[PDB]
Amino acid sequence: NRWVEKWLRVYLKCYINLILFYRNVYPPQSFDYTTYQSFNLPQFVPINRHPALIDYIEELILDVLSKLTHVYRFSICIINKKNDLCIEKYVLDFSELQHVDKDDQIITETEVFDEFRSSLNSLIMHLEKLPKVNDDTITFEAVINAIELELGHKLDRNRRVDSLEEKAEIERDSNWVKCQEKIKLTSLVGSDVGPLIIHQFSEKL
Amino acid sequence: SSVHDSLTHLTLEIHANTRSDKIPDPAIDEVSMIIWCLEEETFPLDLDIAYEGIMIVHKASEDSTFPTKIQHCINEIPVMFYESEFEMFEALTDLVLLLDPDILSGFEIHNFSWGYIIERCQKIH
Amino acid sequence: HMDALLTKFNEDRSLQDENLSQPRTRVRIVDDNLYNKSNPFQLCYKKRSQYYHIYQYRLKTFRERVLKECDKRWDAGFTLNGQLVLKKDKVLDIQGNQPCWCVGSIYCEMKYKPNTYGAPDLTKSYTDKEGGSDEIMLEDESGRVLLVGDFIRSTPFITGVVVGILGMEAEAGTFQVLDICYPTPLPQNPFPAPIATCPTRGKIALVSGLNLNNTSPDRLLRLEILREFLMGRINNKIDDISLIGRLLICGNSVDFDIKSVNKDELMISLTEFSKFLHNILPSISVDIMPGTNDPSDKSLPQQPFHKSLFDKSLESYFNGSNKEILNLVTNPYEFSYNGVDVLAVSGKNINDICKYVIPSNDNDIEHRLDLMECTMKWQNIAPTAPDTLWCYPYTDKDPFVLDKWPHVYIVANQPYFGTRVVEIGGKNIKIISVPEFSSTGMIILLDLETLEAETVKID
Amino acid sequence: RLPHFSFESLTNMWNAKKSTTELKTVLNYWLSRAQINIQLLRKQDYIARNIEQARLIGIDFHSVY
Repeated sequence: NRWVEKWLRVYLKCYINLILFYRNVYPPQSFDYTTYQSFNLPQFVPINRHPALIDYIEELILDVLSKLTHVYRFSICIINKKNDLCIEKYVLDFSELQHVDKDDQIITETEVFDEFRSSLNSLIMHLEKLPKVNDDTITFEAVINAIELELGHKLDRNRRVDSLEEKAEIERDSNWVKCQEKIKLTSLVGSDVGPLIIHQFSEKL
Repeated sequence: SSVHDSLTHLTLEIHANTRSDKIPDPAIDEVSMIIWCLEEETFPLDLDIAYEGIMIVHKASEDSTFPTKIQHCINEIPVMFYESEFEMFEALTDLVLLLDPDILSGFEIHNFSWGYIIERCQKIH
Repeated sequence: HMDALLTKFNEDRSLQDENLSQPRTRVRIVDDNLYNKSNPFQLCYKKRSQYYHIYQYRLKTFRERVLKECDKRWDAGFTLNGQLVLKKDKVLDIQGNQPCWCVGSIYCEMKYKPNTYGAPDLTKSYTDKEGGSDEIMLEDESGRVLLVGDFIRSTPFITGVVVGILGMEAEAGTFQVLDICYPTPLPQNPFPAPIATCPTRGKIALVSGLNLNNTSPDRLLRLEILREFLMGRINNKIDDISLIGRLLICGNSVDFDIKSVNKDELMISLTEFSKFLHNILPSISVDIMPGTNDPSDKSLPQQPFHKSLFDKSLESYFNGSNKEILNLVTNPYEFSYNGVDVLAVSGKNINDICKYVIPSNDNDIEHRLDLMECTMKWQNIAPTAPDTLWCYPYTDKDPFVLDKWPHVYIVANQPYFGTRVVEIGGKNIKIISVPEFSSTGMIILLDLETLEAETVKID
Repeated sequence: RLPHFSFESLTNMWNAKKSTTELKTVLNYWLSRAQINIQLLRKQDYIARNIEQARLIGIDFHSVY
């Protein structure tokens, strides 16, 4: 639809930037708890303003929402400066979406915001319950485990491009690269609202 | 300075009590209050000089408190109380005989200036 | 901990001996103010360069107003060894060595300590040194005179203050300050006591404005978590509900800054205000007023914005109930409890004088408490942009700081709490300075049993 | 930056018994124009291009401008 990927955009904004806050990849004094970054947030999510960085975050979310049926699992990968090895892999899902069906029913704004507030607060809970040692020297990168995609060849085949929407689309397929393809895994309570099944977990190392 | 180099300068500007439908015409309209400004260290003496002064024209009806407003609220100079507009012009020329007006400063120097009162006194006075 | 043991100890209140499907309704509130008067401060329905004509209107209105009192309510000319105190305001005959009543208005120093197309800082060089000097000039629109003495700094008659000054003349330029004058009292609106079957009437001036940026949760905290339940569920066992009356915010409904806000973040904080007000509206009825940083005309007579502060759940209540459970009222309002008239001010009217535009008249809660005492006494032009309307600003009926006097004035958004009472020859007036909510709240009960106020620390 | 007043508005603030403030502003405003004229020709036209040209060249001041 139209309203449902707005909710997905806000949910991923909360999810991504909250992972960024609790990993201390950016200084906590730049963060402040808020409800408005371009939209209505379900919870007070600590967001640093930093318009290059929030441009990057809404950029990445508009990249992931651009495909919207290849993705069965959005995720966030955590990489140290020290090694490229994954520190955490926070799981998210785009399974059984309303948008692929394009069903008009049902809106349930308070109910979907309720289940989103639940999944956010679970993310808070299992992000304080792991400890804080080596609180600096952590970075951020995305990963998508998706069921059926390849779009990166659309830069090629001598295409002639004329519209800004497909300029954006070529930027979407340009920004994404397939990588080459466990130690611990922890449970997270996902949102279980009807049209938006987001079965979200966490991985450790 | 220790020696006067050159050219002490004082300006002259006016007020227009014009007809409020049109631009001011000095062939028609008068000036009641005259403002000259010399303020620098080029003039040595500094007794009444390097020091601004303003003088009035009024119809000798002091009951509308125009002199007493200026002297108490504003503390620039003891304001000279002149009447009989040609005599105020004469006392302005007496003042520029008193001072040293080498550069005759101003602005719009034919129109809103010395030249305003020169052709005003040529045609009216 | 032993905090839980205190709950274990206090088993005496099993259920407070309330039925708890019985609501014990507390207040028989009268609210005579709501229906059978026009509000002067309110807009014109037909209405729904300005300032210049208003300033002379204030000056002339006060000039006939205090013209009735220079000898009727002040000094007999038989005193002062027959020095003439006759009603000459112009400085032409003030130079006569007998001191007259100099009926004039002080405009000595009012400009801004904090701040460039108009080159302000270069002009502000003249502001800092001259404004810092506390010397007082009196203007009846006919001429300035110097003022020295003890009441130069102790009595804060900063601006728009028509006074008659008494001092041994001793120079045309200057006086000392022995006496000032005032407007006449518009008369005693009768304070009642409902002596037969006394209600133990409600006592409330609680909220100074729930200043609510989206940018901070700490201002969101101490609303909806300690409040909305002190009115009804958080209990002083049980007398707090008996004292509390009908909810009174004053200004500051949502904090925001105008150059950083857009559509949806305005509705986020306004719908959370709707959550708060529809949460508390079954418990306590409310009276709401915008006017400093919540959406307004940014004037003292300011049109209060209906239908925007509320979600659809709460929107239909003002349609359903006309003015009883909630009505939109202006920055000043005369809340009258059968003649207990009380005045509100959102605070900006005195906070701009207290911090923003003050270089002088300074000898900081006990200083700023008396600025709105002064603004009560002279009923005068406090702010810098008053009445600020394109059509019908003031039609010679409705001064923004009015002429009919209240029993309590409410002003808001101070650093500390301040609550004194002063008696004047007209009436008695209690001073109310309710602090801004991020400055520790200090939230207040008001009036109406023995005319007594009670603050409580919400932090 | 100096505010500029129209001559009709200046005529309105002259010639009659209105308040002290409008007499104050027309007086201080034409004095402010006079003082910035003095500072302005003190900064650019007198020293920088004309008077040392007179002390270098020898001819008097009028024919230089």
